Amino acid sequence: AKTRSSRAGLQFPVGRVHRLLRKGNYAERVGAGAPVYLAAVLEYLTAEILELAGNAARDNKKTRIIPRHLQLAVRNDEELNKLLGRVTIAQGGVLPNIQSVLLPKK
Amino acid sequence: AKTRSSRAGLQFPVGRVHRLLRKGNYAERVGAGAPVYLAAVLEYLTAEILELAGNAARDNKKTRIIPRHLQLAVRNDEELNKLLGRVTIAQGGVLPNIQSVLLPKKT
Amino acid sequence: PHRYRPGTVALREIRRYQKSTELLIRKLPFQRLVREIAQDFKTDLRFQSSAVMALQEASEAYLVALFEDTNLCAIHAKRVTIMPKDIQLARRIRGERA
Amino acid sequence: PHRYRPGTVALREIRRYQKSTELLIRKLPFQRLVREIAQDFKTDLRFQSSAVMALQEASEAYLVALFEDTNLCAIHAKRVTIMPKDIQLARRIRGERA
Amino acid sequence: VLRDNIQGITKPAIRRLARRGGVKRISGLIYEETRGVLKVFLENVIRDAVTYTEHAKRKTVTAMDVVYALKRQGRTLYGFGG
Amino acid sequence: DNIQGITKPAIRRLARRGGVKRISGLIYEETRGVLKVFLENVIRDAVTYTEHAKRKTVTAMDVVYALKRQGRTLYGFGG
Amino acid sequence: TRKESYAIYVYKVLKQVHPDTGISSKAMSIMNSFVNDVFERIAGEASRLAHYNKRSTITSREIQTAVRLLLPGELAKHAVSEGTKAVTKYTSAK
Amino acid sequence: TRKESYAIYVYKVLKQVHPDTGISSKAMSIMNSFVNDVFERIAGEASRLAHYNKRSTITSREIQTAVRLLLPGELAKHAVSEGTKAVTKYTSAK
DNA sequence: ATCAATATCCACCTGCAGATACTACCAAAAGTGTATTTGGAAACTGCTCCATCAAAAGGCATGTTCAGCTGGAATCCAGCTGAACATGCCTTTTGATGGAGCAGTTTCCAAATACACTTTTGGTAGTATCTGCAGGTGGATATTGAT
DNA sequence: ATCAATATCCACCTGCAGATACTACCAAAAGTGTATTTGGAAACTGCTCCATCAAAAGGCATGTTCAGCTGGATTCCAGCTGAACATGCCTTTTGATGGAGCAGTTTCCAAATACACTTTTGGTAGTATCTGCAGGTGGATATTGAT
Repeated sequence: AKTRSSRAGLQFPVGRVHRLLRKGNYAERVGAGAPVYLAAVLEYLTAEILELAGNAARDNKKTRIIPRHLQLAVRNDEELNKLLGRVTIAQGGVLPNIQSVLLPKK
Repeated sequence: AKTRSSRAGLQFPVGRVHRLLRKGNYAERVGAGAPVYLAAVLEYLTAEILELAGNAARDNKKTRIIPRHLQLAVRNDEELNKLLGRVTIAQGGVLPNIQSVLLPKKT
Repeated sequence: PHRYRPGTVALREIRRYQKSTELLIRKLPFQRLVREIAQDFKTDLRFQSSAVMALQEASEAYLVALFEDTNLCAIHAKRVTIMPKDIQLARRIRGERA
Repeated sequence: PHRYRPGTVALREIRRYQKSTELLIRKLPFQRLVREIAQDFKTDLRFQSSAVMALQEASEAYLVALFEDTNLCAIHAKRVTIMPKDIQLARRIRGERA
Repeated sequence: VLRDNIQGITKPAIRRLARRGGVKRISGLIYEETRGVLKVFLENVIRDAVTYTEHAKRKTVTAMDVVYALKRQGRTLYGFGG
Repeated sequence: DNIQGITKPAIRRLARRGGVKRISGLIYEETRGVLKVFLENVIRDAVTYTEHAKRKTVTAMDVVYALKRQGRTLYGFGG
Repeated sequence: TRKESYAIYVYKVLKQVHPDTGISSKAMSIMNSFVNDVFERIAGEASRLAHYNKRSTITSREIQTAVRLLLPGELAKHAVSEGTKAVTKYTSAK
Repeated sequence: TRKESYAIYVYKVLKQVHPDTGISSKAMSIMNSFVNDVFERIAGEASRLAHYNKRSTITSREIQTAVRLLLPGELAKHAVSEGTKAVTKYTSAK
């Protein structure tokens, strides 16, 4: 017996997503393509964030992705930043930003 | 055979509210006490806004509550204003309000 | 000839428009704008009239509420004349463009 | 007798705290504040350590972002010194106020 | 052929809205500023409304699609079945 | 008092992370007051979820759910 | 084919609070959106509350907690009374 | 009692994207919250979509419209692409 | 203060869009009565983890002195923006017409629920070892600021 | 432009908190085969209502003139807020020791679901008749601004 994830060619657990859609009371029924589609959309977004967080980890001479790296990856990306606009990432800090009028007159 | 609303001493339809809770997929089961309670809350809230709107309709020498009256009654009430803080009542307009500094002369 | 001083009519107008609820943007012009923007998204669309009216009630309530916040930013700047920067400051704080 | 000019060290601090993520309010003092407030809704409550830490991370992130908005309102007013009215204006526009 | 209808949002109509918003004095650049702001607001709402329309396989935008689009944006509207 | 336990230096460090350079003396009391309204709102909700579950211990999850319905979603503490 | 609304019930309550006052259809439409909106928000809170507690049933209790979560201080205190009251009455009738 | 989490499937995706990069427990906890959050936002919108159209089934179509409604421009285009892809590849397999 | 040009208020009132009244029909809603199924309260309680307490360590907060420099008050003035006016466009409106397309009734099978069975798995636990990097030491070098 | 005082950066190092790893146990979970049921696409189409066209018209937009007064620029100085200390109060680490109570397991019964009928009702379609108030009219009061 081969798993549903393996068939759809995914890492995320298609069977779990299906089970979760059902026990969530989203609808009376849940077509079979739905947990596949959704599982892949979740994997992708995970890949997009881990890809950028990873770069951030590189740019900081580090190999281990920490909350800081996830915050920099999200706030420096226009789309991810919007999608997570009302979200607070614990121990993320903020982007280095100083209003120009506050800088020395030179 | 009385209606569940009369059994509860309510005007709002308990049978309907119980029915809507099921078709909205909120949980696998809906206890018979849920719609009774919820129908009471809806009625009370409806009563509260109608009370105030009816008064706003009197202050403007009107017999019929129109949308402006509902807006006046919600804006002028701190709590109904909080509960409907992200709501737009069509044809409601706004509350007469002019920032002080915009007024003429001094003293 | 009689002439009201600058600002008197503006105030007369505020009391006037704050007292009424009718829509302030012309009907048909607003309808062409909606059909233009929608068309640029999907050709061959039709609109229930109430759908157009719904958007006009939402847009105007949004603009009025926006001008209130804008007016407060101007007053904060010790002005009584709103400018693009005020609108921009309100939209930024509102998180419409943080 | 060395002495840095007003603003140089403050600016130096902005750069320092914007690079780190550690919480900035002392923990025990915060925990006390939390327990006191809750005591007002329900007596004899216990708090998971992770619960308190969740409140803190949420509160600081909230205050920090509010200072960003506040700072923009002070700057809007052509100042570099944030004041209560800047906080009020920011909260009012966010809808957390009026 | 629909072109430049954003200009249908006239200076007087924008002044009136400002008046209801409690505004006394308007700078000359506010009119273009407001048209730009309105257009973005309508693009976002119509985009969602039309998306609800297509999903239902209709060619007609209903008052409800609009009402549902508005609620997603946190602009709940009362009075149109919505 | 406790709210007064949130020291000036800490409110200053907070402002710094928020990019603030100069701070008026009235800010410290303003802030404390704002912080208290924030925590009362969030805790009021967490405790409500706590009582509903018939517990006497506020859990991280209770807080996270409170934050989510206040539109302040928080990642990292479960949920 | 059938289109339900709270019109007949809004109206009954209207005559209780204001015997000689009417309501325009446009205002009634708004009242109807209001009742639906609050209903959904309340059932939504309850729904989630139930799930957060691995409960598959939404009883008057979840409804009560939702109300406390959703309404401002004073509207909640009264809503809770009316509800508890309607449930107590209902319970002793059958 | 067991406590599920998306941690393992996250780590798997991590090593594909950055084979020589690790992730801290706290960062993993953040990624789990993220996956749970997007799942709920996505499922919830599909829910409403089905309801609005008087449908009792959430198909891959509702998940698609939900994704278009929820995600920003490009993120949306690609997610749709990945989505269609996995559903196609899944069908072309006994 | 006096006065005159206008806006504002309101009583009086007519026309009518919209609200109110009623009989009719009826399909979906809502209630009654059983038989059948089970969610979750209730009591007992093992184990996790929260509340405490000892308690130097010393870090970080507080009180103070000094003066740099920012905020707020005052002054001047170019020209932006409001008020009023003339002109006449185009939105609003009353109203009919075709027909697109939304929506109702129905026929019907691809697809989902419902189980029962078998098999695979990811989470909990230990037990033991491995390592990315926070944190400390130097020493170079840039930044800040007085001259 | 020079030059002392500090901060900031960096290359290197070591210890440990926490990430990695092999083994093992196991209940819940995921896949599979079979029987039964149904959601909702299809096809046909009744019928609502959207897009158009027509026309008369005056409400209202556009464009210009003009000057009141607001915003912008500039100057000025009182005093607040930052920097730098000297001081010492209490946050912080943490080790550990009761024990609260969260969470797992077993019961078992009020309450929910399923199911078959009967009675009730809100919504709708067809006409038909009131009524609150919008909007016009005329004239008395109130507001505003020049003198």
